[PDB]
Amino acid sequence: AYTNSFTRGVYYPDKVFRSSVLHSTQDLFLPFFSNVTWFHANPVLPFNDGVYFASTEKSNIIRGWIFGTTLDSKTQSLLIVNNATNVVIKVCEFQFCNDPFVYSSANNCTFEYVSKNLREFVFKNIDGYFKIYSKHTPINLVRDLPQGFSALEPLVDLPIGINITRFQTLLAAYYVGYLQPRTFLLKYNENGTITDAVDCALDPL
Amino acid sequence: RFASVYAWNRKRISNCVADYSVLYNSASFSTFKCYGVSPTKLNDLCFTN
Amino acid sequence: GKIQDSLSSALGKLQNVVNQNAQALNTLVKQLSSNFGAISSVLNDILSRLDPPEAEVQIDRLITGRLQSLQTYVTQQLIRAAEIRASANLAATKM
Amino acid sequence: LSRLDPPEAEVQIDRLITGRLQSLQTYVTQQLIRAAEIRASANLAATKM
Amino acid sequence: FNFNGLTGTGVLTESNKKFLPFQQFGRDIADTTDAVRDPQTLEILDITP
Ligand SMILES: *[C@@H]1O[C@H](CO)[C@@H](O[C@@H]2O[C@H](CO)[C@@H](O)[C@H](O)[C@H]2NC(C)=O)[C@H](O)[C@H]1NC(C)=O
Ligand SMILES: *[C@@H]1O[C@H](CO)[C@@H](O)[C@H](O)[C@H]1NC(C)=O
Ligand SMILES: *[C@@H]1O[C@H](CO)[C@@H](O)[C@H](O)[C@H]1NC(C)=O
Ligand SMILES: *[C@@H]1O[C@H](CO)[C@@H](O)[C@H](O)[C@H]1NC(C)=O
Ligand SMILES: *[C@@H]1O[C@H](CO)[C@@H](O)[C@H](O)[C@H]1NC(C)=O
Ligand SMILES: *[C@@H]1O[C@H](CO)[C@@H](O)[C@H](O)[C@H]1NC(C)=O
Repeated sequence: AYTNSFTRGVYYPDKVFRSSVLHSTQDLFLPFFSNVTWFHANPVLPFNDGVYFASTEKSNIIRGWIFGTTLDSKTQSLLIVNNATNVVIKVCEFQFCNDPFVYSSANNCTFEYVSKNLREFVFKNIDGYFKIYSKHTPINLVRDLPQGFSALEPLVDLPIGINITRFQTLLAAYYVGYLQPRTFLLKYNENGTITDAVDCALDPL
Repeated sequence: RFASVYAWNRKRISNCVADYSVLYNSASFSTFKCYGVSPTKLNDLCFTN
Repeated sequence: GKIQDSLSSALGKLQNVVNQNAQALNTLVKQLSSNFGAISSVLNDILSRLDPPEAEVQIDRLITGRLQSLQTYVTQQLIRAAEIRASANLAATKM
Repeated sequence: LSRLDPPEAEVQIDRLITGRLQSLQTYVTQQLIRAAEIRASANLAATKM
Repeated sequence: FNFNGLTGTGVLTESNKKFLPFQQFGRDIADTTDAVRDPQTLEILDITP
């Protein structure tokens, strides 16, 4: 299946506070009214330039992603997991099950870390930095993509250096958009939050 | 063990406190040439990356 | 009684002269963040990663640009004031 | 551009840019001064009509 | 003043602008720094000129 985003996948381009100021930016965004894949419950996808990723449930079936170029040994990859305990970021050379849902190798680790609902994420990878924005909104549905505006706040920053060309998902309904270089007009509140936006390449208006 | 020149290494520095005056006056380096900045003003700048 | 309704419910000629002046003053400040062909837009960045013989050449590129922009601002104000002057001269004759 | 390499050509292209931008500013400033003279004439015509 | 890289001059004053937990500093239109966050105590301060 395929579905239509309406106004989704807006993130704060960076720090620096700000108030009522229709500020104009050029960056990698998810264009308005886009063609987002639909998945039910999964396969190896591409990355190619960032990723939007929403998901819906009350239980927790979506238990992180896995990234990289080959998703195996002979080259390095990232692994982001969450058991019923808490998040586990990790960067080794792995041996991944072709249908993984545990691994089979954890060699040469170069980075470790340990510790209904709508959960959006924006993943991007620039200059050896793997940035992750996120937002958790409560739906009043169970598992369908709603409509509305909600800007995504930066979460993490990892100075890895890793190359990425592919990614997957991990399970115990989700969508995948892609990001392109667009120009947007963001409306800032007086507290400094983005309340509305304009995609400046959707038509003459 | 350093890496070869055709596939060179690239280490990225993170949040730290760097002291370049102990590098500029080590008297063991055969060549210390800075290009985008004078060397004596190295200790006072905050390089984003 | 109808003037009062039609206004209470038209002053575009007064709004336009306010808008033009603000649009010019904003363009003047927004030019303080262009390089004009230099390494940055900040003098505390050319005076921190360049020795004095090399920072002169980069400071002059900023000086030339900023002088150009200030003088453009001052010419367009003379031309806009000569037009406000004729309007006020007509208002004085109508009074 | 096809007889020099970038570092060398950017220097000449900036001189060309500076001259060509000065010419356009001269043109626009004189059109502004010449249009205010045409407006004072059309205002006299409206009063005569 | 110098706030971990931000070099400037002015009067510093206690703020009341809720810098979202992730905003390093403020910024007014026409792009001039007008608020900062103190790294040690993490409070927002306006920078009047
Ligand atoms: C940076 O260190 C200072 C102390 O060196 C921290 O100041 C403490 O702040 C707490 C408030 O939660 C006070 O209860 C302590 O008494 C303070 N300590 C001192 C010695 O004054 C400061 O909080 C640290 N920065 C951050 C961001 O936590
Ligand atoms: C998305 O693209 C596919 C490609 O064939 C197309 O079949 C589908 O109709 C498109 N969806 C929308 C909503 O345009
Ligand atoms: C959760 O998974 C991580 C992955 O290595 C593991 O370290 C941790 O021990 C797990 N939680 C528990 C309670 O074992
Ligand atoms: C990575 O692991 C392989 C196999 O364990 C090993 O041969 C290689 O030396 C490791 N990489 C480094 C940099 O040591
Ligand atoms: C990523 O892959 C490309 C393949 O074109 C390679 O040239 C590049 O060096 C790789 N990245 C790094 C950091 O080595
Ligand atoms: C946030 O914004 C709302 C409406 O814009 C305002 O009423 C409130 O005072 C602001 N600050 C808060 C909630 O701390």
